[PDB]
Amino acid sequence: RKPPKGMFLSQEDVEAVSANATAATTVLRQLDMELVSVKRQIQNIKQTNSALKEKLDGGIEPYRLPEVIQKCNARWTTEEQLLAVQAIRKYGRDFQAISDVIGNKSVVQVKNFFVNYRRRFNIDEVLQEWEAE
Amino acid sequence: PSGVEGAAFQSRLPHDRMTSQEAACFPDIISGPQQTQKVFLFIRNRTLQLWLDNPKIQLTFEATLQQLEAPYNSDTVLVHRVHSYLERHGLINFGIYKRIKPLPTKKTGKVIIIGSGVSGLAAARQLQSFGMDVTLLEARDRVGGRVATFRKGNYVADLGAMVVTGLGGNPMAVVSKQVNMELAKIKQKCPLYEANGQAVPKEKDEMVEQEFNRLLEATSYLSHQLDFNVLNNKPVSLGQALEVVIQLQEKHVKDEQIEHWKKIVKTQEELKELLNKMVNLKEKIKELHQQYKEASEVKPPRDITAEFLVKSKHRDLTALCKEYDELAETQGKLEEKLQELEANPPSDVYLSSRDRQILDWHFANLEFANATPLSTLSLKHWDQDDDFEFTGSHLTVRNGYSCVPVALAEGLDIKLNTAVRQVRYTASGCEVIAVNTRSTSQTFIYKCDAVLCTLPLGVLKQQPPAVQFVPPLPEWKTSAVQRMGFGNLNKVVLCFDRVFWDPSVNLFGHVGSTTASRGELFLFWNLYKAPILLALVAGEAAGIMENISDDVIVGRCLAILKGIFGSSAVPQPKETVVSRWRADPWARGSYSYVAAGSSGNDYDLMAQPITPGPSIPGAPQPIPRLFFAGEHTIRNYPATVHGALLSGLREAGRIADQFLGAMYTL
Ligand SMILES: [C]C1=C([C])[C]=C2C(=[C]1)N([C][C]([O])[C]([O])[C]([O])[C]OP([O])(=O)OP([O])(=O)O[C][C]1O[C](N3[C]=NC4=C3N=[C]N=C4[N])[C]([O])[C]1[O])C1=NC(=O)[N]C(=O)C1=N2C(=O)[C][C]C1=[C][C]=C([N]C(=O)C2=[C][C]=[C][C]=[C]2)[C]=[C]1
Repeated sequence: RKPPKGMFLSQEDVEAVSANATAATTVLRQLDMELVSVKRQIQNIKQTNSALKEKLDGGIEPYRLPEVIQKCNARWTTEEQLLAVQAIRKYGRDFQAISDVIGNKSVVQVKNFFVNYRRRFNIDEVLQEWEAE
Repeated sequence: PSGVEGAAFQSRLPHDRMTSQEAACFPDIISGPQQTQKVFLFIRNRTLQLWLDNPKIQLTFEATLQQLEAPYNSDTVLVHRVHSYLERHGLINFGIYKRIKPLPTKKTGKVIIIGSGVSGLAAARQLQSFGMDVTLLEARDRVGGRVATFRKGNYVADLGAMVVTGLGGNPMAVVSKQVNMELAKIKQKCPLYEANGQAVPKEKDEMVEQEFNRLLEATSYLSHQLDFNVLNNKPVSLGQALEVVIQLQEKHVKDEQIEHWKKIVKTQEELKELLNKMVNLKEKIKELHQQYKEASEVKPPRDITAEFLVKSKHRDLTALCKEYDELAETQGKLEEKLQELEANPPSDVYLSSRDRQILDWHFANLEFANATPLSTLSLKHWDQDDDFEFTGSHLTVRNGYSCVPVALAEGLDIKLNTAVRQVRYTASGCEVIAVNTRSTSQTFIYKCDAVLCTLPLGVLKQQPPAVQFVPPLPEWKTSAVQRMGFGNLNKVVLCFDRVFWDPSVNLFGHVGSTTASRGELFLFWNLYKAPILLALVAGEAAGIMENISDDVIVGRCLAILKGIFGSSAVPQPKETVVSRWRADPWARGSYSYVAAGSSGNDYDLMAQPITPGPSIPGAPQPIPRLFFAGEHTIRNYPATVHGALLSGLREAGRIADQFLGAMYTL
């Protein structure tokens, strides 16, 4: 039913190695090369990836920024409303970013604001102006 | 199996069923009902056991009935029939026994037997046991044919046959008791010595052999499941199919590598894509740090939009650093997931040049098992008889097989140095022409009623032929003589003055240099009492070595041995011989194998006798006048001593039934 375990024979491959006298060694050279040609290929992209990696030496440690420990206040200062509006204009709806920016207002206080003040900060204009970009 | 049932099995018959040649003979019982069958079986089995349980004395009809009970001993015309049958087809009272009732004064009907090898003789016994006038014709100065045993001093070894292939089933088991051949076992364990002269480590010996086995098993699958049996008109040899399986093995070894690397790349190259992505981010990040830095240098106080600019760029920055961290992330994963794949390669080779050369010894074994180049064995039917295999340890005839031919030989009219030239068979009888091998211008005619021919395959094949038949042989038959494999095997006998080998070791093998010579001296036999070694010329090698002189052969013989044991643990040999079978004009080969595009059937065909044409035309269908046995006629046990013996039993049944009638079928 099945060939000795680990021995390999498919009907397909059998007819292959018997199509002539040296269809035999044909298929075996053909692969010997086909392999060489994948070894050479492998060097190349190792090399390529090597330099490509050097260029990253340093990581981003020059560019990291200190942490921001601080407490989500409930009141908006006029100062605060103001960064808001601009955050909206710059960002649209990414309520997350907009919260990062203002610094001390939670991702929701943000959305609420979007409505109490929608009133008077013409949040519609602001928002459509954003889309137009 | 034992008791009554043992004796069936030991006799090569199913203990609870009726053989076909039984039915041929007891049509009444077999067409009969169950009850009668079971009786008949039992009668046969027991009688068998009887002749078994002691084979040095004729077992008579009486003696038999004697030991039976009712129900069974009741019908005395079964019993007499049953006993009569066996007795007829040497199933009991074969070989060397003592007759209770000396031989019937006068004889019915003459037979010439051609050639006094086992078959030949084991037949002539039966025939003259059945009191016919029997005479063997034999070209040699000696009996045995391909049972030669060599005798000088206390040096004693077999050029010809040598193993007794188990006893459980074996006619030879019986003949061992009848005659004093001294049987020593054979110890499986064979160690190996690479061309250099060194042990193959337990490591390899195992691996390579285990591969070998896996390999054949594979050729089998090939033939049965994928039906790989013709290749552009020629029929696949075992060779061929082995190559094919090795190739495909090499093949899949490559495919493995290829697809391994092809999965390193696909991952290396998924890395490229990630580095670029990552470099071009160190970009925006650097550049954006700048922007933020600048924006923060603008000291307070500020208007809100400039404040925002800081905060914005702050966000846009951390938000961007997230990314390069979560991409640094992904980078680690893929960097390890890659020593990983470089750590566990596939094997770089299927078979080393050391290996693939040992494996070449295992082939040379097989080549010897079959007295032939696996290039010649039929793929389908090479192990056709792999079920009719005896049981228990193979053995050796420590005093030299010839002892058996010479046992049978005895009290038997045998003309030696008589070479049969023509065999003429007509409707009114055969005449056989022979010469004296010594002075060959000196000629003999023998008249007889039948002619039983043991001429080994080889001679039959000889072309022009040595023996002429008159009239020519039915093509159905000559065709089968062609179709069929006559192989070859030779021996080297090394006679020393001291046991320099490990003596608790019966055989050890030398691994040869090439493929083209794996045969050449590839195996050595320590079997005997004296200090004597057996050297085997197997496979393709044998045919060629027949052309090298003796000296040279003993040359490479010493050579190899030294190499294994020390360049001066190895004396010169006192006595030596070399077998040149294929050259032997009365053997032209060692012994049949199933060629490619032959089969079992062809053996059957060899066994079939020849019935001449009618003298005067439209006179009635004649009697068969010309019969065949020899190791090549026995489809089920070919090319062995048992086989030849069995062969010549069978033909003697058949000729007796013929010329003396089978009064036991009524
Ligand atoms: C050669 C050889 C060797 C080297 C080895 C061996 C052998 C061989 N074998 C075999 C035997 O030998 C045989 O078979 C026999 O012997 C045969 O016999 P026959 O048939 O009878 O015949 P012969 O013998 O030949 O005789 C013949 C005769 O004839 C005459 N002639 C001829 N011509 C003529 C004449 N005459 C007149 N005129 C004319 N022209 C001659 O001369 C002669 O006489 C063997 N066997 C056995 O048994 N054993 C052994 O061991 C052997 N060997 C070896 O070694 C091996 C083999 C084998 C093994 C194994 C087998 N199988 C088995 O077993 C099996 C398989 C499968 C499964 C299971 C098992 C086989 C084989």
